[PDB]
Amino acid sequence: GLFGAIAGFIEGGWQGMVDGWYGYHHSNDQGSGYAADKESTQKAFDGITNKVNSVIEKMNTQFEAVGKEFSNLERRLENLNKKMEDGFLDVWTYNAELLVLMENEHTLDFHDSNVKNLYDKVRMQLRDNVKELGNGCFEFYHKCDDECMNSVKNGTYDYPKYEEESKLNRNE
Amino acid sequence: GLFGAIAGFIEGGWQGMVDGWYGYHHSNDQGSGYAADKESTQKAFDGITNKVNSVIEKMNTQFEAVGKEFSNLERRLENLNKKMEDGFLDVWTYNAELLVLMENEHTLDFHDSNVKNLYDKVRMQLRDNVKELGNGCFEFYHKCDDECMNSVKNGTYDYPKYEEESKLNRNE
Amino acid sequence: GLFGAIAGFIEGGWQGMVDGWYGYHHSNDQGSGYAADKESTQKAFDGITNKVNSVIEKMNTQFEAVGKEFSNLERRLENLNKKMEDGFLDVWTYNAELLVLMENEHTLDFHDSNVKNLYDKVRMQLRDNVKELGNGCFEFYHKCDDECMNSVKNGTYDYPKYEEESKLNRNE
Amino acid sequence: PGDQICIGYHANNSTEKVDTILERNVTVTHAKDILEKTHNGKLCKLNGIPPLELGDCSIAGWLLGNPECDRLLSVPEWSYIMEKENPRDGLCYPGSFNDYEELKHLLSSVKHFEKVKILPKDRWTQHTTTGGSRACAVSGNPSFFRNMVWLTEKGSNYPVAKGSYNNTSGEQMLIIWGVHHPNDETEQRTLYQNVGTYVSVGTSTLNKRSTPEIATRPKVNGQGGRMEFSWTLLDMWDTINFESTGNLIAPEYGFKISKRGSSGIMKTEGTLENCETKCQTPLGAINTTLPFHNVHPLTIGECPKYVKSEKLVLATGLRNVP
Amino acid sequence: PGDQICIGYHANNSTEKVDTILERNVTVTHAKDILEKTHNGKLCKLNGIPPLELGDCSIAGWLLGNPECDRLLSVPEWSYIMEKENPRDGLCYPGSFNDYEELKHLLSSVKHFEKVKILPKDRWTQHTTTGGSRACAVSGNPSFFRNMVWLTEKGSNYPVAKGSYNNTSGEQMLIIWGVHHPNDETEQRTLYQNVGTYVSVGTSTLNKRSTPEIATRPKVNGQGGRMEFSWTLLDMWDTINFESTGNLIAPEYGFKISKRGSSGIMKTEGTLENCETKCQTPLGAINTTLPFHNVHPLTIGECPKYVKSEKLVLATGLRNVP
Amino acid sequence: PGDQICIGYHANNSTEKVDTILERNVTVTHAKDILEKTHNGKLCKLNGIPPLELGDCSIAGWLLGNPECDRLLSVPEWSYIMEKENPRDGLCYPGSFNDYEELKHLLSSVKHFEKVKILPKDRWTQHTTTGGSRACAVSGNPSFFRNMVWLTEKGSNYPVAKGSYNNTSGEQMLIIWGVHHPNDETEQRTLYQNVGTYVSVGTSTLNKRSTPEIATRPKVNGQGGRMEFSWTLLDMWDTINFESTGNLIAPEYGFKISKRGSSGIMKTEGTLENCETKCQTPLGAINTTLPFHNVHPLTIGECPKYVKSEKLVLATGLRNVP
Ligand SMILES: *[C@@H]1O[C@H](CO)[C@@H](O)[C@H](O)[C@H]1NC(C)=O
Ligand SMILES: *[C@@H]1O[C@H](CO)[C@@H](O)[C@H](O)[C@H]1NC(C)=O
Ligand SMILES: *[C@@H]1O[C@H](CO)[C@@H](O)[C@H](O)[C@H]1NC(C)=O
Repeated sequence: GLFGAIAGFIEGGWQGMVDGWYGYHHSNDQGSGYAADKESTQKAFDGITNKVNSVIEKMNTQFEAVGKEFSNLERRLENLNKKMEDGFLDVWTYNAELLVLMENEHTLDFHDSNVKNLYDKVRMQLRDNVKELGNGCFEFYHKCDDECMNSVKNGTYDYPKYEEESKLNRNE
Repeated sequence: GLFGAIAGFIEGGWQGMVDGWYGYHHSNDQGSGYAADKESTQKAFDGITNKVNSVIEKMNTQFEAVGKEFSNLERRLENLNKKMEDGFLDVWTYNAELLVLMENEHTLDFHDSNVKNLYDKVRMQLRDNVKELGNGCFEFYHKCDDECMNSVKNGTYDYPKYEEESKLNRNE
Repeated sequence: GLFGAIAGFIEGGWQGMVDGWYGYHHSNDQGSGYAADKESTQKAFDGITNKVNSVIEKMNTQFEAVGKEFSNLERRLENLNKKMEDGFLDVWTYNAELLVLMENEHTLDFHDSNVKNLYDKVRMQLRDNVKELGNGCFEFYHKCDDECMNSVKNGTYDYPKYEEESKLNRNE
Repeated sequence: PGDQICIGYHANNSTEKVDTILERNVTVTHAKDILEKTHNGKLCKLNGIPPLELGDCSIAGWLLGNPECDRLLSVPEWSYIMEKENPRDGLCYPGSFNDYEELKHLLSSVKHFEKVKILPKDRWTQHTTTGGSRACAVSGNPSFFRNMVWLTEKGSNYPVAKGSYNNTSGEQMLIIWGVHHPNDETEQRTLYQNVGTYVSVGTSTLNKRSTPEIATRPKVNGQGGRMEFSWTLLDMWDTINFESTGNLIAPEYGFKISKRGSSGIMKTEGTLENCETKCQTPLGAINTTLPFHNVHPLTIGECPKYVKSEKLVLATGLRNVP
Repeated sequence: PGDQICIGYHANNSTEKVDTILERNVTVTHAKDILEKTHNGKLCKLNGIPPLELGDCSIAGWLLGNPECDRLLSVPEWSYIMEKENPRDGLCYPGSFNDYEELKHLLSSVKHFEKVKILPKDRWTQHTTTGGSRACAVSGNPSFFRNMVWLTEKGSNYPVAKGSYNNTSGEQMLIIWGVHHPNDETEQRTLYQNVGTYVSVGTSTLNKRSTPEIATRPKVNGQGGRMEFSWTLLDMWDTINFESTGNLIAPEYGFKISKRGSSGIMKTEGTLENCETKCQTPLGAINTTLPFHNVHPLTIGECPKYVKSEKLVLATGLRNVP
Repeated sequence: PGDQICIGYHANNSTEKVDTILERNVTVTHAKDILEKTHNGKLCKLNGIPPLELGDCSIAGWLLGNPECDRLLSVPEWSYIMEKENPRDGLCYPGSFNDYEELKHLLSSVKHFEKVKILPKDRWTQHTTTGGSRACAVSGNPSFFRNMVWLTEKGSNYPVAKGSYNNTSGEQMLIIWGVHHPNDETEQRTLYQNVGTYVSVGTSTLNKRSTPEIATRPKVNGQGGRMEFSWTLLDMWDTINFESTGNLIAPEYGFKISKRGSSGIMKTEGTLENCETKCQTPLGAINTTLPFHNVHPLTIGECPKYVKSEKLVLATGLRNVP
């Protein structure tokens, strides 16, 4: 896309995941499964359900009667009215359409940045303790069980703890 | 620019490249030269093409006729019409101007993203097999003929293959 | 924000900084302190300043007078008028309401980019002579005194200068 | 070996296709539509207060009381006016109506509207008031607008006829009068006797003296004559003054009127059903928070902005990829 | 040694500049401009079907039939009207025209059109049919609007001018008449005999009456009198009855006429060339697709949104750096 | 130890908040508001040239010469007009004013302008030029519109009154007349002697003949009568010719006129002060550069865009964080 994450270095989506838009994927010695991220899948929905609640609520309604009200000797007037209505039609039509697009290119790229910003959240915590496969995954230079993963996730990974076990398998 | 690539960590642009918007320059034991990336340069041109169409096609024309038809005893109408035409010109004028300005800020950055994506798409495929010069180039920790260079441009680099030969040269 | 920096991996900002927007903070043997980046601060200033001048300058005002003008046997015109003055109010209101919401977003992100693009302009020069702390700081593998930092700020840092000296502190 | 941890995004079996500046037909996971394009097919009350319903009648034939209209509902308050494109029953006896559209604009919506006798048909002891016409026939026999009196000669004398009203009804009163333009001089004589006749009407604001215009015209409803109806708003406590020596189609009733602000007439061939709405269209009512719509241009009420657009689909989720 | 590969962008010898929210005078590799600003200095046919060119006459002068306008090109169909700012030849006999503007509008565009004879000049046996004036001079010899009949007295006697017409010409018909406003009491007497004359006109929907208002006036065109003109559209099958005791300026001709949708009048000095166009301006026709333009406000057809704007330049390429 | 180098962004004690498409209530460092919302309460001149304050008068009161308006400042050039909603000093003698609205408009903005007598009061030597009235009486004694000569009978004879003038004031002239509409016959006779009178006015573009209409009306300001005023604009080098056998309320003065363009009337009660502005409103002027405002809709001048908006805050700094 525009942040390269979605439909980019991460080739595709995970049907399996159902509890969110952004998530993780583990393949340690205790099988495999999916798990979305609360803190970032809620920041999303909030500012996206504050995007629709922005384009919708900022509109001014104002009570109006749109109708004829002109004789056959007031055809100049009718016409004037028509130029006006036509006028506001072309304006709102244009604006609305380009709003939809503009706000969609953004919405979509927003989702990208949201992901790419999470991948990095994790990458920048691990560093050399992992092989940056280059596809959204990280390979561990040490066995990482369930209690560990859930500390990479919740954002509390202990680097030093594994620093010395890992600089082993890395070199060789 | 906004993504750091264009006129950023890649100081300038190759007048040499003549076959696309964003491509590569290599230098191996076999020689040197340019060669743009078929995909990216096409994914972009499609976009931009689509962008100018959205801003043109989405406009409703209708069919009007502006003109007098206001006796010297209908000045107030003359005025309503003026206030009307003058109110719309303003709207359409300010809308065009700002459309451009916005659509322009975004186009240039699209090109930025596009470049940085290519850079990232290559980088992440090479890894510790190369020296990241930080000027928009990678220095190889192994020998890369042409059938090799291609593998990079084409997205099929075999890191595993040159993994061992490289970690060798890399250490010393 | 959208570029993961401001309010992202650089949790907070610096009260201690007072001479520009984004800047540094060196912490060696000879003291410690803040130094905002005059370069990337005077470019964004020019940015924003030139932004607010676009939304102000491009507003073509013209010249008009509003008012009654209509009798009691002209209720209709009086109304058309209203259907218009109102019609344009609804437009100008909506446009400006959003125009802000957008410009505000693109502006806060512009900042986030400007911080990110600086943090990378530095990282990519330093490479493995330093230790990416994933907090906004790097830890030098060597002694980096004052006059050193200065060759970094103007972006002429000599990577070869501290390569071995630090490639030693790295491999233990 | 070598354990792994991966980063990815949701996906599903969706087909919601949104558009963007750069790319069309993008499949995404979820999307909202902000283009209201669905109505309910029922013409409904507007803010609870219903439309005056005119059936096959026209405002004019209604106020004057064209017999075919006596079966209309007599609401004392409405919010807009329903009316067919080209009603059948208006000026049964042919003619015209001055500043007619303004009146229609005045009457488009009222807070209060009540018909009231002010110049009783039997007051004209000096004239014949039982005069009808075949163009205004009722069950075979000649008749006339149930709300006007058609003052004519009696005993071959049309004495100068006066009539007045001090507006003491608690609110402004719409009053209508008309003058008759006959086809020929022998018709003037037969109905009025005198000639060089005048119709004079007066208030503290209005002052007209109309002079009947006799002339030949194409029979319309078998009538060469024409009735030129005019109107006014007689303020409270203000008196109105009729005087004529011929050709005066005076009124019997006035209409007390109150306005909360005006609305508009909606052309349609349909009928009121028992439903509510903030926004009515010739095709149906609208109930929506959406900003835009394409239901129909001729709206009444508070309505979303009308556009010449087919679909407007915001994207809520992300890009759906296999 | 050390093999390298590098990633970078296009660049060229491009001066093209664009502005952005944040930056100005920015050079880019290439760009698209969406602001149309070039016409073609030619007044052209519209959507295929030509305009109408009164040249140096007005719609008044044209219709009435000012002698100076007999040489024009009869166009059964058109899509707009070309008329100088202040035509020289209009109402040769000085006066006014009622609902003139409203009329001009009606005519701006017509699916069909064709002058027809309705009330032959010599059918007026009761009165003369060859009166004229010096201000409609046809080479030293006095005359009149080629389509109008200045009915005058015959034998110190002005009968009752009765004239009708059934509109069977297969479609609506523009019809015109007027009333002479003489300079003094005596003149009225000279030309029409009877004083206190009137001019009545009637169709199924129209009833109008004019009455000469005698005032003293500057000799515009060496004439002190004035002729107030009035018009109507007589429906298919409806009839129009004239009836006057004096001052009635009759029609000899009507105009069959069909509409397909309004248009407009363009005040130009130039003439028509052999070309086509979807959108037209005083300066010349436009052939474009861009959203906007800035040639001339007064526009006619399918045109881009006029804007008070100098340049609209979209940056397609990328930032062009050495 | 290990020397470090951290990177970060500016922050401060700012509470200023801005809104984004995704996040509401967001503190920033520096913000520029663009919604002008403060006036000054002082109705200043405009572009350097003052208004035209009228006070408790109506524009009708002004032009004619209602003695209650003698005190007004006769500025020859002005940019707009101030005038209460419901003035008291308008028509002392009840009546009406034709094309009043269009008129009020003409005289909204004027380049040049000057009151210049054209038909002297003492030129009426055959008539009485002092028959004023009570409702328009100065300090008890009956009086009349200072520029409006009330022609009445003298010598129990009212001979045709004539009035002619050639426009040679370099520019156009706004001349104003009126006819009288008496309550009963015995009033007409008492004043004009003749009966079945008339009032004719004439130029190259004008031509009215008013026949005084009589009727019975509620006494307004102690008068059953009414004066119906018309007006015209005499083109350069033209001639306006009156002619009246009675009822005419002739004009004594005329108004040279030149327009650069048009403005409009302001419904204020306040009074002009020694200031300046390019944008005036009922509630005050505006010295702002911002592109919008929410002051008052009824603005005059070169102005921001009036929006139904409370706040329009642009973020210029960066998200401020602890
Ligand atoms: C797609 O999946 C949803 C549940 O997530 C299900 O309700 C729907 O029927 C599916 N669509 C089809 C047509 O397979
Ligand atoms: C009309 O009635 C009210 C109350 O009876 C009275 O004050 C007013 O003067 C009356 N008008 C006339 C014409 O008598
Ligand atoms: C209009 O423009 C098109 C190309 O945009 C051109 O082919 C055509 O000739 C033009 N039409 C005319 C009649 O000049």
